[PDB]
Amino acid sequence: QLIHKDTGLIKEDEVFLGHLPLMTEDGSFIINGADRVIVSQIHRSPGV
Amino acid sequence: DQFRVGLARLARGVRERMVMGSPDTLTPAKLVNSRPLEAALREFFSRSQ
Amino acid sequence: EFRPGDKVVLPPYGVGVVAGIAQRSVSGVSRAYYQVDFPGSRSKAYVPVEAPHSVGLRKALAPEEVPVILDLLKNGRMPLPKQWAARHRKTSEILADGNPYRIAQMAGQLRAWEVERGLPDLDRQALRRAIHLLAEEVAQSLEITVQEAKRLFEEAWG
DNA sequence: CTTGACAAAAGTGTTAAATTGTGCTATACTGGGAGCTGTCACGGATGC
Repeated sequence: QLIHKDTGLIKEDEVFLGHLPLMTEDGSFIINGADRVIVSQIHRSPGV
Repeated sequence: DQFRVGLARLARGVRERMVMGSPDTLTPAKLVNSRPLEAALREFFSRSQ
Repeated sequence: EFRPGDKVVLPPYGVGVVAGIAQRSVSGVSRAYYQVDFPGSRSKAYVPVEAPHSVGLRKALAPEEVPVILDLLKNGRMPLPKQWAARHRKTSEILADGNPYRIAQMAGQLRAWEVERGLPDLDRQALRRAIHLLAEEVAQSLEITVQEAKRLFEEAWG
């Protein structure tokens, strides 16, 4: 929703972001027609 | 995460575009972009390690 | 002022039909709004009931106010800036306000130019914008599809 | 191997249509911008 600060007139619009790759069955995405995979990453957990 | 930062690039694509102009004709229809977001996420799934 | 099912246009976006009164949470205590709908694009709208007539939410031309607009097309004209910048500016402005008479007039002198001296790739884009919006509200008032409205406009000229 | 005839390939002259290069737009716009990490060893210039 696009709301003007002045007129206080709410103008609501739905838009289209784009095409985001979705996960297949076994858990391997298909990018550029080729079956690919995202390997898990690891790092020291945030904190003190 | 990549959605967060990429959509922040799109946020640049929002806050900057909505002031060059006339508030008269205005709506996220013309204010919303794609390539920053869509290509950010397109970038995560390929060129990333 | 605006009743539930009043068929009116909410410029610049285009024609549509409103729907009703709502309380949408904005700032402090919820103020009444007109939920206003639109035909093709699926998005809602909320127009403040405070001063909806001065905010740019206006009525739709009656079925009897068509010939004045068609005449503002066929023979209609208006002064336009010399420098291309200011010309584009004014075209955009009239394409903002939503005033049907004004837009028809602008489209009149602009169209008059397209058929005579020529038209740029800018002024013509705005011109087509005008003709399309005209097609929208002339379709809404006369209860006809956009074909017959655009055919009224093509009747003005040929 | 030779002469004339002649079709096409090729040469040249002149234009129409396209491509490309230039200048300017006047309300007022007047000091960016984005972040990143979990070595290690030694050699040299430099600040103590």
